[PDB]
Amino acid sequence: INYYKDAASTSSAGQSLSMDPSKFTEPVKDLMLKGAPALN
Amino acid sequence: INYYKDAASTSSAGQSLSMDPSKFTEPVKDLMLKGAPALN
Amino acid sequence: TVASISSGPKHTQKVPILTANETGATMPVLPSDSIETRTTYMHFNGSETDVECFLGRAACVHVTEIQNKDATGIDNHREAKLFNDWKINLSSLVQLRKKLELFTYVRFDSEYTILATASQPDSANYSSNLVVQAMYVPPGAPNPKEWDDYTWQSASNPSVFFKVGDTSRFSVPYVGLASAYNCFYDGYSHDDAETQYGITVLNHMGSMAFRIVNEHDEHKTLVKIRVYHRAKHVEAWIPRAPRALPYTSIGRTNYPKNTEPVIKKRKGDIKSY
Amino acid sequence: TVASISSGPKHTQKVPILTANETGATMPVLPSDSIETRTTYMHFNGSETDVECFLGRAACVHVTEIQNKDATGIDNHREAKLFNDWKINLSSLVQLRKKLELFTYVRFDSEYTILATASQPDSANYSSNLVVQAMYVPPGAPNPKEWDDYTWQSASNPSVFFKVGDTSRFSVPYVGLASAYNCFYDGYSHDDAETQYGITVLNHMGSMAFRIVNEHDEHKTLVKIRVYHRAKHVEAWIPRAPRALPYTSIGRTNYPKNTEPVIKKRKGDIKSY
Amino acid sequence: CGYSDRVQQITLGNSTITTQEAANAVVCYAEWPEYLPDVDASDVNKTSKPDTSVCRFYTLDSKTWTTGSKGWCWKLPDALKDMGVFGQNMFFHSLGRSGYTVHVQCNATKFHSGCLLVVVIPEHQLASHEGGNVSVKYTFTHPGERGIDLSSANEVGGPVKDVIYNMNGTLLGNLLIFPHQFINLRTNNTATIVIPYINSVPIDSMTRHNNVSLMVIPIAPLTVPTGATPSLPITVTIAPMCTEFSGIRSKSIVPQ
Amino acid sequence: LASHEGGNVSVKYTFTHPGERGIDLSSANEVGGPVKDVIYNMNGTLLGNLLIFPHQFINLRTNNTATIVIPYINSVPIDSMTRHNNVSLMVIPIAPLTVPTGATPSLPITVTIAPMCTEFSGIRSKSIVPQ
Amino acid sequence: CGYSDRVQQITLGNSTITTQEAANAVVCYAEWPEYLPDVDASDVNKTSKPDTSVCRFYTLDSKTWTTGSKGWCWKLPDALKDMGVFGQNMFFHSLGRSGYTVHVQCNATKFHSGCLLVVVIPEHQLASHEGGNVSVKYTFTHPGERGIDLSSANEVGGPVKDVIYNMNGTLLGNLLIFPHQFINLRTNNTATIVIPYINSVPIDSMTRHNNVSLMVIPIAPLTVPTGATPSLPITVTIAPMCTEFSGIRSKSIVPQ
Amino acid sequence: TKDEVNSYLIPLNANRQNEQVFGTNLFIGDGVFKTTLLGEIVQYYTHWSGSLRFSLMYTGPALSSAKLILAYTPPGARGPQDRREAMLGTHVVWDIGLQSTIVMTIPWTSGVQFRYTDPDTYTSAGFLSCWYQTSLILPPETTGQVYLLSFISACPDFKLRLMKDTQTISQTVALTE
Repeated sequence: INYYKDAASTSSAGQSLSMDPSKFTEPVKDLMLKGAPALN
Repeated sequence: INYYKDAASTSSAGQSLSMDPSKFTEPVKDLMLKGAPALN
Repeated sequence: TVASISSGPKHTQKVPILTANETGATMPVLPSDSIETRTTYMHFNGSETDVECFLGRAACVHVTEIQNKDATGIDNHREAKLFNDWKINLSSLVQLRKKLELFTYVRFDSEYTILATASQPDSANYSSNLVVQAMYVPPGAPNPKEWDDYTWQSASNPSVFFKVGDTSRFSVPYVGLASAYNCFYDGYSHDDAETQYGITVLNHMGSMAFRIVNEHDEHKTLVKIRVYHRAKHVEAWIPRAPRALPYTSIGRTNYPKNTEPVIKKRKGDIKSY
Repeated sequence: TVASISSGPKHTQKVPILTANETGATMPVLPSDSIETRTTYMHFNGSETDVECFLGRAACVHVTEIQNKDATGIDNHREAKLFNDWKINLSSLVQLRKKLELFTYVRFDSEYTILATASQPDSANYSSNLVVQAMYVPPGAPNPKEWDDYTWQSASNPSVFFKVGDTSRFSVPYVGLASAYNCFYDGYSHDDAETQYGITVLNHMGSMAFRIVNEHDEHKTLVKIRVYHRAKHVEAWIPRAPRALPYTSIGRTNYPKNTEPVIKKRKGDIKSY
Repeated sequence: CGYSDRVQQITLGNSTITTQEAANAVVCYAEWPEYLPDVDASDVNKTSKPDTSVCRFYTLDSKTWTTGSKGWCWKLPDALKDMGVFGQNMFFHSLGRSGYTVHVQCNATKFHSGCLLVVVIPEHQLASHEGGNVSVKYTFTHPGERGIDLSSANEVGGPVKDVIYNMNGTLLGNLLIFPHQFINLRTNNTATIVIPYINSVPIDSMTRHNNVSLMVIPIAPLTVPTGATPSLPITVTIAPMCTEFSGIRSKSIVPQ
Repeated sequence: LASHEGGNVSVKYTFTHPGERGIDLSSANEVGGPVKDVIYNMNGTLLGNLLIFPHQFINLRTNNTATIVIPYINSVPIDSMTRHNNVSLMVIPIAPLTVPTGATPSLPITVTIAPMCTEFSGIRSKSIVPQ
Repeated sequence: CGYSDRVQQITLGNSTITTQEAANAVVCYAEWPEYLPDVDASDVNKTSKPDTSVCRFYTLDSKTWTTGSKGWCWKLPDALKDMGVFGQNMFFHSLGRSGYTVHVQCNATKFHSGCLLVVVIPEHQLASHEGGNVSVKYTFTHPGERGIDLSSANEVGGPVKDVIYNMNGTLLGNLLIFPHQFINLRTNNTATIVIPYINSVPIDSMTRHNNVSLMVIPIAPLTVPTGATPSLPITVTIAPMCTEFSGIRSKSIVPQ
Repeated sequence: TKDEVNSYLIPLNANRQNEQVFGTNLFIGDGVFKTTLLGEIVQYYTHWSGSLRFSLMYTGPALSSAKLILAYTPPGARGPQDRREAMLGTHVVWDIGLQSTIVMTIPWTSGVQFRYTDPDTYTSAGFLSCWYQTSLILPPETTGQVYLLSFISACPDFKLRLMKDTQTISQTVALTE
């Protein structure tokens, strides 16, 4: 329960469970599957 | 939730979303439409 | 909410850019009327531009200084600051007075915070645990004469007891006789060739008399009581021109002689940037 | 959540251990791809590794020292510390500055805690019951000049009154003009051969002017005000390389000459353990 | 379907004004004057409505607009407190209520140049010329049909006449926030402003308290053609409307 | 980038905005140009940590041409393009060039950039830069 | 239902022109400019459309209309080949395609007399002053925003400036066959002519080939009132529209 | 030298071709706008956004004719020193006739979502200038200069936030009756 009206008072959001490390680990145009030759 | 009975204790009303700048910008008797000649 | 609508080239007989200000109307000409604009959104509500927030934030609006000492032998107490009284006026501080004067009529329940701090420049081994009595004085209530007057009972006069450093917090419903405060009163209280102009019943809300009730210690404790005020339930009417010249008095728009220029003169001719 | 899957001997043409880093991709090779692994579970969520917790814990980010004394005869007050002002910057403390610089853009509503402690090294019989006024100064607000300036009214400037030792707690929504703070600004405020690089509108958030409002006691009370900050509603973008060299300035990635090595040299050849 | 927006006619009582180069009339705050409803009345006496007797166009003495004129200021209902039966209904009571339909007149040829600022300033409490804590004396702020000429010399008890500061400490350029109209000699020669009753109370005194103040401030200086008279007459005509009075009383006694 | 004088020195607009010339990290520093210590990435970060950014290695044995599609990265929907450079391209030789015996100890590196999804707003009197 | 045919507003890009005494705009041959359709294209490269960047009103240097002025002539897109990014899109390609919305401006009072002939002559190949078989040199027919002043002295390589013969051997009275408009100081002060792309090909060069030529020829001599300045400024404003370019190329190299 | 009513009167001169009328920056929290209602309201805030409405009204003789071009120069480029440089940006050609007032809306052209109210280089709003399109022609028997009245107003898309204390009013002695 909040005691104030404006959003500056609300508490933190906790944790963002929506993870997606692909944008940083595999920022490649063509799809690369584990095991298959990276270049062919 | 309020902790007191009299209206001097209640909190502010926040924001009055009901706006009407026409009374200050167009306080004219006859209606003036944008684009049409102001005087004719 | 849409901010700017999409508009391409315009070749028509309707000229939204041409008007006549002699009518006194401000045509709501938008950027899409003069140029080619794209679709944009506001993403803004304007909660901080409302009169309730513009005028409804706590701020200092008056201050005084008093002492709590052995008052023996001081015939004139109040004038010696054994207790000081201040006529409630929202026109003694300028940075809030201007915002209040931006309109002609304002209706609000008030919020007050009385800030007192203990101090001893002279030789004093400690700073007492004071208990300040703050008192509201309605018109007619006996304007006290001494720090120990028959008024401090506060049977009808509101009283608030609290220690120095910590502040009182009492709300006041709108105490005006009209539907709002006469921010401008182009009128006299009555018809006399010797009456005061502007300052009338609408202006006088009473006064706040400051003191301490604790019996004296061994030294003078020069107390400076700063008063803070927030406006609540603010409603405004008849917007006016912004204040340009400063003030000299309360409730009067009178200014001094040879006042300084307010417009920032250019460096060069009118064509300079 | 499964941590490691069960995998036995692998004799196939698919070699998950061989790849080409020239593509810039990091193949998510797991332990089951190189050895024989058993079925294991994570038993871990990662709540403390989120940007909201990594950057969202209260910490000291600035500090100053001031005094509250008989200010008579001190023409330059602010520069004599009768009140001190600090430009809000999250880049003056290094242990939080590095965590903030780990990303290029950060959006957050802030939380501030102003820690003042009373003290008297010189002869002083007691430590006053101070009431510190903390004031926010937006760009344009009159940068006060004296401890008793026309600004402390705080009608539009936010003010927070509190005693020394106890702290204020006010929240600030994200006050940037962009969608986040420009942790790195590879750009100038404008096109001039004499403008400052990096430090621009995105950097200046205003400033915090510290003082005490109580009238003076009989001695100098050198107050050191330490400021603490927690980040709220933290969102991060464009992760960057960790900070290696230290700082000398705020908002600038400039470092000193002949800086000390950061890599821990080995004891012996590359073959030592 | 052919008409004109500059040809206007206003008929009140037995008076009728005609114009052919008028600008769109301004209704202050888009609120026409209306009689005080019962839901807001605080006094107990019944109000009298001299509808036709007092609600008519009263022409005030014309002013001379020269190249050096600073402006003119009029107070209401003070400007009409010496006009026929309206003045008597105003004095013989302790209070009054009425709207106003201001009509400024300034005609010229297509060769003259200049612009007048006709603005209504509700509660125009003027500033004194002595400063400090000096007051403005009732004998000056309530001239009557005379008005206040901002180009004359200041007298003890009359407010300051610095037209730049609007006689109250506000800049001239900021008066446009109030309901106003410009009389541009090239486009307009007659201004019209319908003024309702503006006050914080349902009823207030009409002798000691002036609700609104009319000002005619030349913004652009009058530039008459070569060989023409450097003067143009400005005639101000005000017509009360929705008039009310309560408590017929022994005549209100003003100085003089 | 970081300045070569330290303390609180700034980097002058005349250097960070070379044009097609780019910044050669092997040349001598000039008054107003940032430091060219490739190890510290000219900003105080170690070379080994630049891999967090979108990058690609041109390994002469495996790859000879790199391609990186760069979108618009900024905290605002639109920003200046003359005083503000959104991204910076760097070609840092990690492994030293070891040419065979008798070959020229030099290899040409040609950088080709193609704008895409271009937008401009407010056709204005020419932007005036120094020189 | 009340409007006016002389009050017109044309908004293109970020530029806006307003007028209150304009004549019915002339659309050359009742054909508005349109983008080149695929059914007629002969080149293979795709066209770029700087719709907002170049399609805006570019005001050219005003001319001085005296009692002895013969007229002025401008070539397009030559008149705008030094104007911002349009000039660069024109040079850095081998060809270009775009329409034009010409707007001539000449204001005066009701006392002045005179008539200007604003005419668009597609393919206005001018005549040389030496006769025989002499040619006109590229350096003159392509002035730029300067235009061709028909009252000046002839230079080697510039065409003849006999306004009577329209600089091409045709009489002035016969130019009315082309899309034109008269700026009659008593009736009109601003002319507008929407010029589409006129050429025998779907696309042609824009640097060496000027599709249309704008001419302002005073027909009736300027008769100013007694004591007035014997000069009136003529401001020509042209706005490209439906612009197209193909084959971004090394800058087109012109002399100088 | 001192504040006068002529400060709001933009002087115009007849028979002037390709000449500037006036020039001013668009720092609504300083300069000529510092004293206007819009500027006074903006000074109470630190951030501002939206489009501004700039209007000029002609007050000369009715038999006079003149064409003016109001040009808005977005930030990044210097103030226009000539008409050909001013007309390249957002401009509106004003034909003075029966309509005595022009309304040129200054479009919001900025990268950042909000500009600072206090004069700042990074958040500069640009420049505003006016030039003589063809000339100013006065009728016979008329001499002297004619004046324009310039108006400033905010568009319905205007924004303000982050209130702050203004620097247009001062006080050094608490007020008594």
